[PDB]
Order: sequence, then structure tokens, then C-alpha cells
Amino acid sequence: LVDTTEMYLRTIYELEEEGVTPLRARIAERLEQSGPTVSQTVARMERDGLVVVASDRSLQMTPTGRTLATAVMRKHRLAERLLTDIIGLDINKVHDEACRWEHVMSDEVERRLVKVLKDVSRSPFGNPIPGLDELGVPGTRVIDAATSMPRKVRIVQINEIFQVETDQFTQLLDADIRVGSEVEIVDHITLSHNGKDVELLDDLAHTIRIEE
Amino acid sequence: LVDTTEMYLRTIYELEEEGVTPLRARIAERLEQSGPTVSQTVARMERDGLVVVASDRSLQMTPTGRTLATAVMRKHRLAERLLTDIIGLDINKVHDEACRWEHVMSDEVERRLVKVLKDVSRSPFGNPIPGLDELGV
Ligand SMILES: [Zn+2]
Ligand SMILES: [Zn+2]
Repeated sequence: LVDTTEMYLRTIYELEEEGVTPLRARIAERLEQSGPTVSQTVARMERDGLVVVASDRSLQMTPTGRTLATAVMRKHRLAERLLTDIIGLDINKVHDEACRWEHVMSDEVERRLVKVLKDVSRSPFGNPIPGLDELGVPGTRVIDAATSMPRKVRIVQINEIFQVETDQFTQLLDADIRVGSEVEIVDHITLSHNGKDVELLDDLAHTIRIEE
Repeated sequence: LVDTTEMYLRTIYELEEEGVTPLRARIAERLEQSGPTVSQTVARMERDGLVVVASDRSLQMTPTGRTLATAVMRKHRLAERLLTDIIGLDINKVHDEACRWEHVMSDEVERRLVKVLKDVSRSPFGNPIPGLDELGV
């Protein structure tokens, strides 16, 4: 999304990366925003729990704020790879372009990019591309991945150890639906594999995870 | 840029493209935004000289508003081609993504896409890509 928060978080991330203290004046100067504007925005981020102002008044991203900053930097750099590797955009405009793009590019497009690009280790500007492992390039909860139209997915985990109800244990074994098995999912959530279809119960639907 | 103005202009273009009359109520419904909100935004657009509210309370885009409406549709359609032809994004997600990208793509990227893509005549959805001539490509 085209967030001011995302802009702020990625900026804190960038400074830290450069070995710079996430001081508010550095953020403002970097974002060209004024001191009062950054404080107004930082105070808003603290309430959303994405940042915290350290002792030295430097800004520390909470785990959530950091996960977000990382996604944004991932999309940013993945965008730059597309821009130079495929599109061929003037190298002097690739960064400024990607600054907008990091805000609109979806996770799905990032995975396609990771598959279609030759090397996604670094950005054209020599910086490592973060969050790839979180992008998935374990899984997503079947119930969350469950669309009203049948889609094929690869079983990531069944969380058998966390289940209280085990009635569906043999049912999945008969349907040959195991870890690594490419099985269809939909939205009750019925997983289909080996031709057979297992209509998951609430507990398994929430727990079983599948990648893409 | 991610303008609401751009969102309104591209929506009027779309309606026109369907042979539908750009009525404030149709824009409201297409954008989901409320009637007052549309009236409020259309008012601002008029003042910027991008649209005029015609006799039948239909919205006519000034030549300026139409140049922009078209540029946006062009980036939209050029984006969709990149997503389907190169990136290989799921066809069922191409439009919504392009709906975001149309606001951020630059004219330099479009010219590059025009050069790198095999056919920029239509979008993956059969609609003709407008403004190519004005892009200078
Ligand atoms: Zn960059
Ligand atoms: Zn579209």
C-alpha cells in the first residue's frame, strides 16, 4: 500500500543498513519531511506498535514494524531487478521508480519475480534483498488460502502434533494427502488429492498450512 | 501518482468505453464511494479544469482531463501486459494489481515496455491500449 508508515519504516531500515542511527532528524532529512511532521507520524506509529523511541531518542522498529520494513524493502529491490533486468529502465531512474512501486507490488508478483529473475540476491545497487525467506521463496493456513474456486497447492505441514481431533488422520492418508503433496483447496474446505476429496474440519482447516 | 482524481478520470473513461453515460451516480457505484463524496470530488476536478458537469448532469472530460484519463488507462494496460506477458502473474489477479500500478508507472517505463513487449495493441482483456502515439512510441 502507499503508506506513510511504510515510507517511514523502510527509511529506518535503510539508515540502520547504512550504519546510521535512526535519529528522527536523520529520518526527516532523508524523507525531506519536517521535524514536527515526523514526530506527529512517529507518535502515530508507536501507538500502532510499529516503532518505539529508544533512550537516545533514536527509533527502534518493533518486531512487527521490522517485518513490514523488510517487506517494503523486498518489494523495492525486487522492483529494481525487474526495472533493470527486464524492463531496461534508465539506471538513473530505477531507484526513484522502485520507491513508488514498493508500495503497490503484491506478494504474488514478488514470487513471480523471484521465479522469473535470474538472480535475486542483491538489488542493482549492491544491497542484499531481505525477506525472501518470509516471502516463501511455513506456508499459509489452508483456511486463509481457501478460495471459493478450486486451486492447487503443495501441502507444507499438517500440524498433527497440535491436533486434539484425530478422526481425519486416516482419511488424509487414504486420500494420499501428505507433506509435499500437491492437493487442491477451496472454500466447507475440501482438499482434493488422489482424486479423493477430504472436507476439513475447523481445527485442521486452521492448522494445515500450504505454500504456493 | 495515486490520485483519486486519476481514479475518477479513468472511471469516466471506462464508462464511456462501455457506452455508458458518465453519470455521477454511475461513478459513485463503480467506485463504491458515496454520492456526496463524488459530488465533492467532481467539484474539485471541475475547479482544476479536468471535467465539466453537462446538461444532463453527466460528466464531460475537458481535453486536459481526457489526456490524463487516457495516460492512466495506457499505464494500466501496459502494466497488465507486463504482468501477463513477462511476470506471469495469475490472470485472475492482473487487473487489480494494474489498478494500483497505473498510478505509479512513469512515462519512461511505458516507452520501455512498448519496446520490450511484442504487442501493445490491446490489454490481456481485449481493450485497446490508448495514448501510445502521445507517449511518443
Ligand atoms: Zn532503491
Ligand atoms: Zn485491467
